[PDB]
Amino acid sequence: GSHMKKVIIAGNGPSLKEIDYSRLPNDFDVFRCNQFYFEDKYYLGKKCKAVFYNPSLFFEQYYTLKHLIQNQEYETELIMCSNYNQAHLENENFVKTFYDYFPDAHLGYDFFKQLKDFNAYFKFHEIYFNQRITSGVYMCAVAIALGYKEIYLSGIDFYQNGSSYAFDTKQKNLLKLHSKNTDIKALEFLEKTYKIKLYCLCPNSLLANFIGLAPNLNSNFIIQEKNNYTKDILIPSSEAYGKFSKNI
Amino acid sequence: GSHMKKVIIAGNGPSLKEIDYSRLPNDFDVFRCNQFYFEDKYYLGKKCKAVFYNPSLFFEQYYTLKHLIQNQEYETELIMCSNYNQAHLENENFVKTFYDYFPDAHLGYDFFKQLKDFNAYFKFHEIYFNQRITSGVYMCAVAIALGYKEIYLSGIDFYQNGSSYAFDTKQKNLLKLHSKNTDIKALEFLEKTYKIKLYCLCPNSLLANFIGLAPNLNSNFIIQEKNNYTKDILIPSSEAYGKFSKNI
Amino acid sequence: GSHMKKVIIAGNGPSLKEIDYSRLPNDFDVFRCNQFYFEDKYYLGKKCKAVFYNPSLFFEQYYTLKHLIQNQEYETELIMCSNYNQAHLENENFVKTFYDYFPDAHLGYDFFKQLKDFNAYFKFHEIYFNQRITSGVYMCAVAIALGYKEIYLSGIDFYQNGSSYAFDTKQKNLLKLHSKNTDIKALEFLEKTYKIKLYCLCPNSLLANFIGLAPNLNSNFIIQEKNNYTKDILIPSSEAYGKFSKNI
Amino acid sequence: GSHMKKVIIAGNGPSLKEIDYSRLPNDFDVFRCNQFYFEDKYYLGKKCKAVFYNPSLFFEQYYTLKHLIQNQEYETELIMCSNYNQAHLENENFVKTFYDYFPDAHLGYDFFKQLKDFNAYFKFHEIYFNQRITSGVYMCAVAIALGYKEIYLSGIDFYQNGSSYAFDTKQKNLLKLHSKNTDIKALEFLEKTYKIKLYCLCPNSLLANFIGLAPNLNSNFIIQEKNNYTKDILIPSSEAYGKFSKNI
Ligand SMILES: Nc1ccn([C@@H]2O[C@H](COP(=O)(O)O)[C@@H](O)[C@H]2O)c(=O)n1
Ligand SMILES: Nc1ccn([C@@H]2O[C@H](COP(=O)(O)O)[C@@H](O)[C@H]2O)c(=O)n1
Ligand SMILES: Nc1ccn([C@@H]2O[C@H](COP(=O)(O)O)[C@@H](O)[C@H]2O)c(=O)n1
Ligand SMILES: Nc1ccn([C@@H]2O[C@H](COP(=O)(O)O)[C@@H](O)[C@H]2O)c(=O)n1
Repeated sequence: GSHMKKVIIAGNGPSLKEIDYSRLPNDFDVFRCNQFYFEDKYYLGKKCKAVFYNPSLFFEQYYTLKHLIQNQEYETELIMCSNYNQAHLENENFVKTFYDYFPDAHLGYDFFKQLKDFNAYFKFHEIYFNQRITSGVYMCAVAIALGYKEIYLSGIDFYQNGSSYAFDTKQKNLLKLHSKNTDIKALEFLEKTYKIKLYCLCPNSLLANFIGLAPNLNSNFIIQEKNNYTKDILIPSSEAYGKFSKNI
Repeated sequence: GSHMKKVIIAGNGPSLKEIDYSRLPNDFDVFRCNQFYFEDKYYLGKKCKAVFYNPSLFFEQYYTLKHLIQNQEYETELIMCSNYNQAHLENENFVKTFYDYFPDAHLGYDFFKQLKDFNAYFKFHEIYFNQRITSGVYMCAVAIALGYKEIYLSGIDFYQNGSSYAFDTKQKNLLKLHSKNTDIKALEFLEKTYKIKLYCLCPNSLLANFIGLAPNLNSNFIIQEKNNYTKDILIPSSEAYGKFSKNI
Repeated sequence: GSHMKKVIIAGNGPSLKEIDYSRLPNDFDVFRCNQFYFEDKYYLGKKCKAVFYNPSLFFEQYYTLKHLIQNQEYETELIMCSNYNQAHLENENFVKTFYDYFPDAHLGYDFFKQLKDFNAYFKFHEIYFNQRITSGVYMCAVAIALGYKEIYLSGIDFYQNGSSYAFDTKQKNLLKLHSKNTDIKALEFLEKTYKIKLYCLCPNSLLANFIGLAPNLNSNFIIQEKNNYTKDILIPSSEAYGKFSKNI
Repeated sequence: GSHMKKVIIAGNGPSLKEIDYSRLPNDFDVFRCNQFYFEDKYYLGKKCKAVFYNPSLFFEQYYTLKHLIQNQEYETELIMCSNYNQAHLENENFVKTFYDYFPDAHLGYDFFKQLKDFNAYFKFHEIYFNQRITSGVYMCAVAIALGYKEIYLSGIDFYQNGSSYAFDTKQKNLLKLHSKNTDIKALEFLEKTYKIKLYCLCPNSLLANFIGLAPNLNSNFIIQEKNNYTKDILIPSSEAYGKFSKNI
């Protein structure tokens, strides 16, 4: 973790490409999720403090991350599975044996559950109203559970249709295998309940209509272009799948 | 919890409406259970320290409590499920995943089990003689496990038939989905075993024939009337039920 | 428990009636097992520090003990189930939910397992050679795990046939529902491994041929006769059995 | 364990018979595995700090070890099962009840899992690439988890075919019931990650081409010949198997 430190939570919405870099803090940790590596440029750098993946694609994402790391495209300290310990959302065996199949990773819920009131908030809305927070918000909850007090948001656009993501997701392998109000109310609850501060790094995003923009500390960050980079998720061998079958 | 503090345990018997308010302590926490919100007046106020619900109706009660809270009809700090960890009394999956479905609530048994001798007392009578204590007594056991030493009882009438409850329970949704000696001996065991004091707030009740009445400290409590209040339990969506199905 | 204190472990062999009372320590705790209450006299008094029962009859024994206690025939501080956590010896569900059905009792194995080497000794002989220690020895292992250093043995005769027990076991309800060397080697292992001392209180028993007799401290113990005492195990209601069915 | 102390990890490759005894440290603990007792001479002495056995043959190996100990052929302090907590590699029931069937033994994984990064390294290669480390490397990981900092390797030849083992394995009972690069990279990872030192005791082995030879401290070790020794694994009774059946 990194209590006291600043963290940038990045969703993969089109606003990820519209970061106002003059509002970027001088120092920060970076939380990325799902298909972040699909980005055509290092919008937030090669170093991540943590990467999050849904349980449904964790097996393949973990495999892909190791390739990303080995190829020196990205680095990360923590690897998180964004689970909730809910029968209708995750394979039960997957969760129970998680640390034995992915020893250097964590069950996101182990941190998420430390925020008892938000866990209740999420569970009540998901279970009774079919209202679920997105990965962007999940990461904010984990960031808070880890000790962060200043969270800078980017790439959270609430699926505006105009543009689905900050990159082309029409990838062969990936293809083979929520609302604005739900997320906003959740972030509000998080800010007011645990007394942390949320900042927005993208002035053109819808998020900017609800949370204040980060100050203009102005940093000299450099955005590096990517070349011959990995832009599709990798598929493990049939043998591998056979070994992980029990965890579906 | 609230060790040292005073607590009023309220059953929903007809004596709930016959509280001798001059015997009400100047300060206290309030424990309510099941259909308490059906009351036509705030006999013990809007603020509860804890509310208890049987496992069989917890799914719907939790849903209803959130509505009660959102509508500002009641407030509570703790939400308790009055379970016993008994196969013939509760769905096993319900208990095992309880904290993951209701994060801000507690399994009453986690406190009840701290009183090893009373747990034994209850288990022996329930299992071998089919003699079960009511919710009123269960709450007394939890109150003691939480540190309370002075317990004031109300709404405990041992089902006198003359009047079943302190309100009309002939509610549409509710309809859709023990003995005097058993409770009295249990309360006696509780008082003599953990050295706490039990007081009765209703002089016209049968309970008053067994436990002493609370002193006449005389307080200036105000009983507020209710209007357009929630007086029936709410039923969650079929979608919600589908998600909670495994916990029956 | 009672570390430093002296304990008398009583099997139910015929030597229970041939205790040399002049060798009885001035002060002691008493461990009894199974059908001890069948005795026609209080050979070791009415007060027991602990009573042990096999898992196969625990449901009925617990029921019977409560009757013995209520009727003031015996008193006990601890109630132990002599289990081993072995699939072929005990119902698995029985062990897993034990503390929820019998809150004031203990799983003997929770103490037995603290003696890692003896647990290994027992397991190896039971599993691979079908050589099992009797309840008398099991109790010695639990006594040691509890802190006792001086153990006095009685009623351990290794089933000499001449007389099976110190009382008539031809009881209606009971009827309805190992070797010398195995026990002796186990006691030797216990004495030499945990550095405790074993004494024999019955000079006419076979046990006296292997372990030294307790010194003649000479006490003024009084053996009280029993009258209209409980001399058969009690059978719980069909309703009770229905509730405990899952634990067979 | 034995932090600070030196340990000799012995595989059973043909190099076990080609130890350069002048490079043997003056004092050390010894880790042996599987069919080590098949050796025709005490190449590393009769005293072992620990012996390791795969879960598939643990039932029979444990039985055999007890015979080896009883017959005074070997002595050991620890008995380890080299497991990984992987469904496709071990019987799940075997692992869950392990400490109840073999109280004086340990699940190797309980120590192996303390090295989170190596556990991840092993799991990733095994699961996704079908690349598994041998027992020799597993023991190195356990040695490190136990506090050892200087590890001397012997009997690790990476199955050169020329000679499969340092002894004849064509044994009746045994018969009835990986790569160089995988092991070497794993040992490298271990050395560089936990900052320990690896030494090779066999100059003629392939291992000597990758890790440095131990210094010539020169000791006066004596290699004792064996006579009428146990050279085949023992088979437990059908009764025993019947009791351990659930753990396959
Ligand atoms: N148009 C978009 C697309 C992504 N996002 C967010 O970015 C995350 C993107 O990854 P996913 O769409 O794979 O979940 C979402 O969890 C959410 O927080 C957004 O807010 N608006
Ligand atoms: N007539 C009545 C009705 C309720 N009660 C008590 O009030 C509680 C009421 O809720 P229930 O009847 O829903 O359990 C009981 O658990 C018991 O303690 C009573 O003692 N006499
Ligand atoms: N003849 C007898 C009978 C009982 N005993 C012992 O007394 C205990 C008696 O209870 P059970 O026969 O019910 O097990 C045995 O576990 C054993 O220690 C004995 O050693 N010789
Ligand atoms: N030829 C051989 C044979 C054994 N070995 C090693 O010795 C161990 C031997 O026991 P197993 O072949 O039974 O596993 C292997 O786990 C491995 O570390 C080796 O490296 N080369």
